[PDB]
Amino acid sequence: EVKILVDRDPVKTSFEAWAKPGHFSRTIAKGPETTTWIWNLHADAHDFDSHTSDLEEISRKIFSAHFGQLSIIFLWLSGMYFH
Amino acid sequence: GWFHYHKAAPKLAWFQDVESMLNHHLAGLLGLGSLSWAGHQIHVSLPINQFLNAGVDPKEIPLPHELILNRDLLAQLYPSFAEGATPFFTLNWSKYADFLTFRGGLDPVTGGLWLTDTAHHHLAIAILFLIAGHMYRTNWGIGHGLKDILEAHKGPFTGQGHKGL
Amino acid sequence: RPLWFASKQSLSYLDGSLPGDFGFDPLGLSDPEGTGGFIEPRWLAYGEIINGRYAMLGAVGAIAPEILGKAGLIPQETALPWFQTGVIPPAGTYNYWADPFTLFVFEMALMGFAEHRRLQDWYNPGSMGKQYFLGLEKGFAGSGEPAYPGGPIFNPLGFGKDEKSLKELKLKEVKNGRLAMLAILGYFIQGLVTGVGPYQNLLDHLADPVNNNILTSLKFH
Amino acid sequence: MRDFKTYLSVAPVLSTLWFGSLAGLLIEINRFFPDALTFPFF
Amino acid sequence: GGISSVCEPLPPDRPLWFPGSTPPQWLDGSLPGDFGFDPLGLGSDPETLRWFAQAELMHSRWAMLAVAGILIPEWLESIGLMENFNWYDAGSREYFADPTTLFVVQLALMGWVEGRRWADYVNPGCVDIEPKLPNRKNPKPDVGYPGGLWFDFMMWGRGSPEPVMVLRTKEIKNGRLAMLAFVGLCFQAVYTGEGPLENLSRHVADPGHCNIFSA
Ligand code: CLA
Ligand code: CLA
Ligand code: CLA
Ligand code: CLA
Repeated sequence: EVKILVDRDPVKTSFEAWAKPGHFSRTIAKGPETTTWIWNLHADAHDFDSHTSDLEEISRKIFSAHFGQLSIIFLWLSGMYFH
Repeated sequence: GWFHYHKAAPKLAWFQDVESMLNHHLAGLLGLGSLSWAGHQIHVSLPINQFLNAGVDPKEIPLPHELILNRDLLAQLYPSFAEGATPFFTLNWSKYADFLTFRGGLDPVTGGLWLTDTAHHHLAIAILFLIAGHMYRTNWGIGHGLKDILEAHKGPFTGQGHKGL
Repeated sequence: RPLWFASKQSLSYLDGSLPGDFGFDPLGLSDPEGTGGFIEPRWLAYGEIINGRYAMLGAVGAIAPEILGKAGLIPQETALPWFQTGVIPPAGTYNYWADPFTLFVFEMALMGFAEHRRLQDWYNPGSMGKQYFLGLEKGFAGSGEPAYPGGPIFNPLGFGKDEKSLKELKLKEVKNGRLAMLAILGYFIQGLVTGVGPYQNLLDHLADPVNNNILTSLKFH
Repeated sequence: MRDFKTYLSVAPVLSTLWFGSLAGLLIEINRFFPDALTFPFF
Repeated sequence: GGISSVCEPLPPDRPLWFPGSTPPQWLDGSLPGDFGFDPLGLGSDPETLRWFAQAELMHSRWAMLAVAGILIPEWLESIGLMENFNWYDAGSREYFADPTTLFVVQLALMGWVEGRRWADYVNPGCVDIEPKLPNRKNPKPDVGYPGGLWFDFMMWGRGSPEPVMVLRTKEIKNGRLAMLAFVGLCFQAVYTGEGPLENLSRHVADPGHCNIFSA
């Protein structure tokens, strides 16, 4: 029962979500009406539990964020070894 | 990170396989990592640091791969290396008492822990983690179930106990 | 159908259609549920076939120069163990007509051609008969099965025209391939433990069996 | 490409590029005209 | 039947850089040298695609002129009709003027014509150089491919001997080859510490050695 359960190509790699700030939630993607929105955009950025109610997407985002953190740590270690 | 989200993303049941994750992170991450670091300390760190603490100039010290291809170069510092891995396979581990020591304290030359102590420590830690990583159940019926282990512990004060955790 | 260490999960997808199928999959790596990336069963079988073919080449190529040198066929300076031919420069290096990195670049370019073409056949079947490639593309159309393309270039003698002959030859190929990669793993382990070459290991075992074993080799060298 | 250029036009990326160019200009000016306390050109 | 002066786009089954792959949707074969090579998707925006096509054309022409002016004088020096030619040291030679004032004069003169070309790209037909003779009709040129009396005094474009698309891909391909060549020469002059033709001579002899891996 413990197998490799993996779905192929769930998210399309594109810069469309880069061009729209705050795409992850609904109350924020409508656009800024006040300056507070900007702060909100940096407050709910990594709150994956509030973006979606599905545990699968949250877990996948967690896994890839961990990978990015490991990449940053390896970059920092490379910098220390170079210096 | 790009691949495991945009191309081949794991399913929910892949993440909820906590038993296999614990087995792999206790036997393959910590245990095998400690074993590999113990191998590096035994084969590289010990002779280079012995040469350094002997006053040999660092540029004249043999390269770490030279102590791997030439077993006699490592055997001059630690004669047990002349016996190979046969003392390990015949359970004559006391023959390895020249580079695997329970000395304690600090090195008077350097002011740090003995590197032989660290090598033996990482070896023992690797063994303990590797035999501690075959505990939880998986595709084969041997092993432990975390749910059953939690549900088996319940007392009069706590009522139903750890069930549901 | 004979089964070697078959499992209840393993028999749910290994139905004997693939050549050399004995139900052996304890880890369930070819499970068709949640399949993606390189864990696809078709890709796994294709990789097994390619690895087997390469190891059938390698298990003879890593032992032929030693045998020829012992028999004194072609000069002994070219007769070296497989790790002494510049593969591992600490283990030994031979002076060819080119620098080993230059030879690596030449090999990388030639196999980049010959293998990215195969990869694009795998991605798009029959796509190498369309684009002009020196007029040879007519022989690169394939047959729809990436592991066994056939054609006048890869099957020039026309072996196995009959379906039962094709199945028998596929079984022979996968079995000899599996034996060859077992032999290549043995080559690597014997080089790591003894370090005198596989043919010298065979000669030492033949000269005396008791003194030369796996048991009396744990001292390493 | 239009979406990537829109991302390059967002506030932090554009601010980073502008302030990096300004900081580089100021640093090069301070290298070529160091220790400036007055304006002596006039 | 006559001479077609319009570029003919390549068919969708044209040869590609990576055969067996799907060409990108923004590369439909209407540009010269179109082989469907855009891994990064830099030509997705059509306006930026036009700007990048013009930039590639400009880089192609400058690179071909550059490599010609490197190789032909170097081939003359090896023959012996040039006494002390060296393209790496050519910038530090002694001329009738300082490099700075020559650079300023070159900047002004070249920024005239580069800026006339800019106005033509922004507004096609705003600047016309081909004479408007009383009954001669001047055909409308494509942006980046001008030329009546001056730039195309041969009338080799506009459908004459080889169709306009064929000659444009020929130009673009020679240009790409020249850009790669010039970058190679720039790296070789600082790596090998020698000239181009000398490096070719020591590579043709014993090519197993005298490579990138032996300086
Ligand atoms: C465009 C074609 C081109 C050609 C024909 C040459 C030709 C030559 N180069 Mg140069 N070179 C080029 C581009 C090119 N180079 C580029 C793009 C770079 C780096 C950005 C270099 C950097 C370079 C170095 C560092 C050295 C040479 C040297 C040499 C020789 C080859 C041996 C070698 O080690 O270099 C191979 C070096 C590379 C970095 C490979 C670059 C190849 C590019 C990416 C593509 C060219 C492939 C394409 C099929 C060209 C068509 C071939 C033909 C029909 C023209 C040979 C005289 C060597 C020398 O002369 O030593 C005595 C040497 O030391 N070259
Ligand atoms: C024995 C193999 C194995 C190993 C070595 C690891 C190791 C790791 N896992 Mg675990 N994991 C395993 C099996 C394994 N896992 C299995 C079977 C499952 C599913 C039940 C999980 C589920 C899992 C999750 C859900 C997460 C991790 C995470 C991590 C990382 C956290 C620890 C840390 O960063 O230390 C630093 C450790 C290292 C850098 C040392 C070297 C380890 C190398 C780089 C890793 C290669 C291991 C990989 C499993 C095998 C390659 C696959 C192949 C196709 C290339 C670490 C790289 C967390 C993470 O950080 O993810 C990015 C995380 O989110 N794991
Ligand atoms: C090259 C790798 C390889 C691969 C990809 C396959 C692939 C396949 N095998 Mg074959 N097989 C192999 C080698 C391989 N085999 C060998 C060596 C033998 C003889 C022992 C067999 C004998 C065999 C039988 C008897 C059966 C199969 C079957 C299968 C299928 C299901 C199992 C699976 O998913 O494998 C995926 C396997 C892997 C991804 C291989 C790597 C696994 C780890 C990384 C190996 C590490 C081991 C290595 C020795 C240690 C490293 C040390 C080194 C550094 C020195 C699949 C088509 C079944 C069938 O139906 O056939 C079609 C079946 O019944 N195989
Ligand atoms: C390398 C090959 C090359 C090719 C195939 C093309 C191809 C094309 N160009 Mg481009 N072009 C190039 C290089 C090239 N160009 C360079 C280096 C520049 C910068 C000066 C330009 C700038 C340019 C302009 C400004 C124009 C074109 C035009 C055209 C068309 C004319 C046909 C042609 O040029 O003749 C193909 C054959 C050759 C290029 C042979 C090479 C020439 C040799 C080396 C020297 C010439 C000989 C001799 C010295 C000249 C006569 C002497 C006389 C002055 C006394 C065609 C679509 C015209 C256009 O598109 O209008 C529709 C247009 O007017 N091109």
